[PDB]
Amino acid sequence: VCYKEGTGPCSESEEKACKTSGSCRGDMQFCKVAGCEHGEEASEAKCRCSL
Amino acid sequence: LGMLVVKKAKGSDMIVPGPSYKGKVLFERPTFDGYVGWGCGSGKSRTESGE
Repeated sequence: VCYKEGTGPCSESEEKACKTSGSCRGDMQFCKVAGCEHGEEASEAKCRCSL
Repeated sequence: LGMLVVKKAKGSDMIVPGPSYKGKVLFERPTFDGYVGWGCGSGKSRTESGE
């Protein structure tokens, strides 16, 4: 699941990116293999994907 | 008192899902190496266990 938590869910351009991108953070089982590059988003964080 | 000093948190360092992170700004976590402290902004209320 991927959700922007503002104006609802992520975009298709976003969720397709967030299986290739390196800025939208997330919980575990999503960083060991899918690679959360954990961009240090102090303000206006990208949309988080969890289980 | 100058005995030990707490340090910031790196992205590779992860939270422990134990407590209920509601209304927080500073929690401790002793580690193998040293002592780690985490902060948020003023007005940035901490109402979830997430970072």
